Amino acid sequence: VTAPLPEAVSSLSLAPTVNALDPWVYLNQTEVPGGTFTVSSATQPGSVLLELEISPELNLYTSHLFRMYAGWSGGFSLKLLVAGNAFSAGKLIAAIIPPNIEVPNSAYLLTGFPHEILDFRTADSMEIIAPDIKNIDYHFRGDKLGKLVVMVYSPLRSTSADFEIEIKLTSAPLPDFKFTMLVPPIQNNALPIWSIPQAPPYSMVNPRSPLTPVVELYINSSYATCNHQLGRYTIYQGAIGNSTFNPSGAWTATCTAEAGSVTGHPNWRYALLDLPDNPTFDPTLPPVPRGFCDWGSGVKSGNKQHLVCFTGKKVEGGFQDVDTHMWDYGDNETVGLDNTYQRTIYIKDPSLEKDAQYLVIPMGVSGAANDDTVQVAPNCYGSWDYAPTVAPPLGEQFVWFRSQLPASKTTTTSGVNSVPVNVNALMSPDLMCSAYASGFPLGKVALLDYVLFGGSVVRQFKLYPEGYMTANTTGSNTGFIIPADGYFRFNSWVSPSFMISSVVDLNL
Amino acid sequence: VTAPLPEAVSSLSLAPTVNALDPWVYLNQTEVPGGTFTVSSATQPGSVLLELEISPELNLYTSHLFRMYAGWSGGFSLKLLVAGNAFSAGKLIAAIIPPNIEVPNSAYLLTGFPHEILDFRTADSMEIIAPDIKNIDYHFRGDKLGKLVVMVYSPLRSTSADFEIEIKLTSAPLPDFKFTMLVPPIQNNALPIWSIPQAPPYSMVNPRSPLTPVVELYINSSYATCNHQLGRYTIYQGAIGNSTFNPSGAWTATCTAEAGSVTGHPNWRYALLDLPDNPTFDPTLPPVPRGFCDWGSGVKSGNKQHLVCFTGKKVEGGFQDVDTHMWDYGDNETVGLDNTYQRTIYIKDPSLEKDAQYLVIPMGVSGAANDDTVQVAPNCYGSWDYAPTVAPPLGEQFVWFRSQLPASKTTTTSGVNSVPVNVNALMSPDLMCSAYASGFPLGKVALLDYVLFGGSVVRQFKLYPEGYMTANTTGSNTGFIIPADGYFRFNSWVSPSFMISSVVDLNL
Amino acid sequence: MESSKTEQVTGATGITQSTVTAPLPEAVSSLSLAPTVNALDPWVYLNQTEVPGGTFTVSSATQPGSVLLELEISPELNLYTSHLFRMYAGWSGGFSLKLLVAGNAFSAGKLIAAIIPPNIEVPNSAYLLTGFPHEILDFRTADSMEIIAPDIKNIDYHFRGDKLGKLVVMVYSPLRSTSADFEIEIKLTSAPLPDFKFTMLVPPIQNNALPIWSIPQAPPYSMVNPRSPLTPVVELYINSSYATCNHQLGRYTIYQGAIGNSTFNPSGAWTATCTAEAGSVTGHPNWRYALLDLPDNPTFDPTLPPVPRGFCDWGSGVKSGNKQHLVCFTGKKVEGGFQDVDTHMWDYGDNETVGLDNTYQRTIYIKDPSLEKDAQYLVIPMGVSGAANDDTVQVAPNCYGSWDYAPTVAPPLGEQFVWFRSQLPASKTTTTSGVNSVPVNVNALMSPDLMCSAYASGFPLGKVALLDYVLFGGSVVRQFKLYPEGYMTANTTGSNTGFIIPADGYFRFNSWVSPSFMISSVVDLNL
Repeated sequence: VTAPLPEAVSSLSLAPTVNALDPWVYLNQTEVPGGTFTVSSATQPGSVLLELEISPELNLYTSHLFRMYAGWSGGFSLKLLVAGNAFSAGKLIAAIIPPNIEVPNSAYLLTGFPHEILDFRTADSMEIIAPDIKNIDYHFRGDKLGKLVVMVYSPLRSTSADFEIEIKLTSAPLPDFKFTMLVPPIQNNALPIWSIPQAPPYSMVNPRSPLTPVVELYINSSYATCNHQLGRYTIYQGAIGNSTFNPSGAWTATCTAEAGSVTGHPNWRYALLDLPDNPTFDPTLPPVPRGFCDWGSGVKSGNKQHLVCFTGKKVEGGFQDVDTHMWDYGDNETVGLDNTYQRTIYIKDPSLEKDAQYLVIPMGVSGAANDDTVQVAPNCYGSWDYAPTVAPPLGEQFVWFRSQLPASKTTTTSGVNSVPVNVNALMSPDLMCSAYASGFPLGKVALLDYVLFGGSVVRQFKLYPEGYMTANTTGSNTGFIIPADGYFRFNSWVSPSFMISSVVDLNL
Repeated sequence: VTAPLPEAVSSLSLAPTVNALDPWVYLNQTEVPGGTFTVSSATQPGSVLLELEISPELNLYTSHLFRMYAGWSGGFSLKLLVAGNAFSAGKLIAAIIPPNIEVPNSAYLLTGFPHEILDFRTADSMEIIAPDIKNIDYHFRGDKLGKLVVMVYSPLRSTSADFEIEIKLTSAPLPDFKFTMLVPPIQNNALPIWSIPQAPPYSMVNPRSPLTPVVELYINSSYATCNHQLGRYTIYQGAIGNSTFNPSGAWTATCTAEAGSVTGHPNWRYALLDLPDNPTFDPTLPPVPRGFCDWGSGVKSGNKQHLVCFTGKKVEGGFQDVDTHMWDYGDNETVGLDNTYQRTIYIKDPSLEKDAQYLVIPMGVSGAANDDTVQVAPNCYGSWDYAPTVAPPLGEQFVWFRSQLPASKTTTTSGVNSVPVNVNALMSPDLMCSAYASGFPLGKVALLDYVLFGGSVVRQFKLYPEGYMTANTTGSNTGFIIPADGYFRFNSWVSPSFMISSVVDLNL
Repeated sequence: MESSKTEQVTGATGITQSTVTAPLPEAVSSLSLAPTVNALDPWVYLNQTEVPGGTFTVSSATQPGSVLLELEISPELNLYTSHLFRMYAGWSGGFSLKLLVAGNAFSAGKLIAAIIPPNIEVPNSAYLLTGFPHEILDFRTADSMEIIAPDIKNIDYHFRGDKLGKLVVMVYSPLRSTSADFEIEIKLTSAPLPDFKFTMLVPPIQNNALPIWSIPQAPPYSMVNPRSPLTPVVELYINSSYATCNHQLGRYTIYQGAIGNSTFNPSGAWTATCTAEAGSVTGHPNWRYALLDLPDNPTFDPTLPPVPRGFCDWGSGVKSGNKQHLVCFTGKKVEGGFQDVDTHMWDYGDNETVGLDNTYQRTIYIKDPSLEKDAQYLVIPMGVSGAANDDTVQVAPNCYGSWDYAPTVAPPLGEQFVWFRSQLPASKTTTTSGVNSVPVNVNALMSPDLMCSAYASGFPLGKVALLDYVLFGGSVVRQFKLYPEGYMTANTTGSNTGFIIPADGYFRFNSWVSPSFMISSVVDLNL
């Protein structure tokens, strides 16, 4: 139980230099970065709660020092802090997986590896030593490493009313741990602490509707999944799908008139979007210009709902008599050419001259459209890289950046009368800016504090590396809104299974 | 000779814990952050070329380690590297100033302090021991420290080649250096390295003209000063003047359209801009909406110069009858209000009602306007801490972010016709985003590389903490342009009077 | 770490644990540079006393990462060393701090305490707090934890004004329990360690804050109302609507005394004079302009206040042409005094223009058709007339310029202000006197009489005063918090705009608490 697998001390005889650590980092324990997780009666047996590579990143002092070195060798001593209670009983399993071996799928295969069983009522203060299984006399960064795995063995049950149990891990290098090679401190390790400069949300741009400031943060019950293409960013990859780092700059686009039309009470003329970055229109590149609108207007109701936009005919060094018309994606009454994110569109123009360039500024929606229709985005098909659809873990809801879009009216028959609507974006580039500097620990999620009334009120959100925020809510409702005073603050790294202690009541 | 002042070894009897260093840190020199400067025959006599506090910030490794500790004690060993040649006649002096002693302004007096003298022709490196002068057991953050001062002892009189000589420093702690009292590694000091993202300029927003992508970088020998109020950001105060971090969100504004008029061949009516951030219009706060517009039509023109904006009537839900009209700041007849960047504005709309809300979108410019007129912003008066006018050091020129503004035309009586024009911005918030995460060392400037053709062409700029970039030029031109392919790269920290080695020759 | 002791609870359904820990070793100064080393009474080392601002409550709502307690290691921790320190110039040595936890075997959660060295920022997350030397408790078994807090310094002994280390306490894991109203209570006690010493006896007159503040038993009705002299204070008041105060007369602060335009003699300074400058403004009657005289600011510079010291801040309204006005005595100045003193209507600045409508300046209205040119006149604010009510008088006119006026203040969320009311008599006239005022009430944030005693005994740095208000011979007691900025707040749960509290008086001092402290007593406004 103390030592599932023996730890073999290396002599470091091949290292050009052996760099010793401060004697005092060996003596005191610190919390493991990302070593916190929670167990609930709803957790299913055989589900992985925590997965850690035995690495200098298990401790924040060695994690900070590791930015300065090229090699390392040695194991760690872990200690388990359990906030249990007198009524609940369960059981956990912790195992060591040697490098180059796949992690099992079920608890009963996990027992094949060196392991040991934890019982919730006796687990507190248990000590486990995690050895490092090494090939060379010492490690170079980028090698494959063994890892510790914690899994539910017997589900949590309670005689009285059920309580959650929160687990913490603390660690310290084992006396044989050592570094080597002393390189400049800009290495690729993720820093144990992330510093976020203060920037209120309303100071951030709304990627899915520029020119309208973020009014407030938003949580809705109905919005269970996101399939957007513009507000998607990722720390590992940057802009995803059709996103851009300058939403306002890429908002405007142009299109060329096309032969033909379709049926409608007025006339529905064709157009074809220009693709400066896809001149040949090959299947492997985006069908539409980067940063263009992705609002949806009905699955098939081309006539009930309409997108609206400024449009003007091309002229040397400018455009002429820009005015507001209706438009929409695809030719309608089709699977791949209706409500689809592709380059074919139609415009509500009585007289559209063939093979002429035209402006297209998405502006706002009109007709019977409402915010619910707007959020659903047109579907994407093909081989080009489009942002995957995402959903929050069960029991959590998305947090959106909300913007309000003014309506547009007209006495003259300019062509349209837009309808006021609200716009939501799941992420904004400004918040991600800081993260690129400091990477995320592998497979870990950032827990952020959002404090509003000068410390009086604090909300807790989880920011995933895929680029969305979630909140744990006892209630689920459509109209809940958080103010935008701002001041995000970083709290700690948590396992993706972690459940936020602070709860937001939405039905009330 | 190398140790004019001996080092006193503290017993550290009052330190709760004594934390040792990795022994290999003592045996390796590294460059001193911000220890680079140049000297030439144009250097003024008696000026201090360099002034460094003796602290853990002199070495890359101790600077990174110091973030983990609360106190320190010990001195440093320094080396000077001179890049002169056989024609460089002159001498240099380096001295050690104890705390609370004022630095004199004559090399003759510096010989009183413990010093060392070197010749500009030396190809080796001169070494000097910089001890830790203190009357306390060890140092906390924020104490008064001894300094190293470098000054010209005998001036450069050869004046045959007349080229700049570049000086660098390297350092390593002395064997008696120690730390104390481990703490979590989070501090508010500037990091010695400023890894910048890979974003090219064309993916950055133009503060003075959103909706138009940045198309190139621009140098013009005529623009000797900048008085803008929008693209102004500083490292130590964030947004300055009337600037904002979401220029697109704050582009639009509203006015009330009060009574009155002014003389003109058409009829122009007055209006007052709404000030949500300054509801009561006190003199201490800005007199215009945050980040609205500072294009500066012209010094005195009613029939030749005009700005054109989209405007519409305020109604429930939104705005009605949005179309392009002329407008301008203040009234042309009187001084101090003609072009003054304040509340009162023209509107060219005969059918403009009384005390009714209206929408404004600066859009473009019309008339006889050109690039030069747009470049100069309206004057600012009052006591609302506006952004001051700035100029580059002699021999350097600004580098601007340049964007193209399409013209809007009309074949009917819509009213206005704009003309093509180009808009320049001093700085973009996107570049400054990462700078705030990694602050600037006090009293230093960042030297940046600009890589264009996969490394075949590299330019060098200086980014001042006041928020502008400059380049070293020799020719004389008014239309030099640079591609926006991008990939800014960080080189090092240099003194504000550093002379860049790479020269942009404008005659090509 | 040093030792641990376990005991069985009565009934044998759990245990309690007492521990002694020294997370950071103590370095004992040799005191070789001290001219004299002065010892303490040996019985002072054996007497644990409660630490000022050393109490807080943990409930299920409290979240980890919020700093519940933060104290400097200094002689101010102990009641007797604080009193002794006034006789000495320097000190040296650490303290033993004891955490007392009222836990139970059928709860859950953890607690963390850490020592912060000088000149280090305090983080806001339990994750980072584990970087410091620390200790962790569990609510199921925690009874008392003793911390040997060291005295971290780089000098032989301390003088007044140095930077000192701190103790910080935070929730490590949230509290849980079957009952929804269970909560843990935490308290701190301290005593100097055996190596603590003083040095260099000096006469006992220092600027420190006395550990105990003695409040005279003068009742509120014996105190003056800064914003309405000549009318005694009649009761204390709480209003839910009044969420902020922008007054400039009843403003006093512990450090720099009077604030904005306030004065220590409100009755004396209640009078002012004007010059009756030319010009006029429209109206059904005829209104006149006058410029207030500024004896303290003879040259009208923007640095100094633009109105007479402690003059008047009623507040008439954002716009009131023929609805609301201020009424005052007025009389033309003659040799030896003034003649024909009678009531007239007046207001601040002009009406239409902004920045002068409701603001502090020399310009004021006069309701005098026969106002002689460039002649001095007397002004006694009296009261209000027209459609004015309590709300209009409550909101004072705005302040502009750079004359370091009194900033607007608001209470912490969940708390409400406590005011001093006063019935302003109404003035009626039957003949052609000219004006007719109406009854109205005036509120003041604070009275100089209460703050007068506090100046003698300053507040400990970073602490507020918790006061007891005894009314019916001790049977009924109310709790208020007195902030250094000069206002009182109470904890409320209901919602009412007319809550009244008698003015029997007898203010009493309870203890020093943190600004974020939550009052145990609650005032129900619905009753």
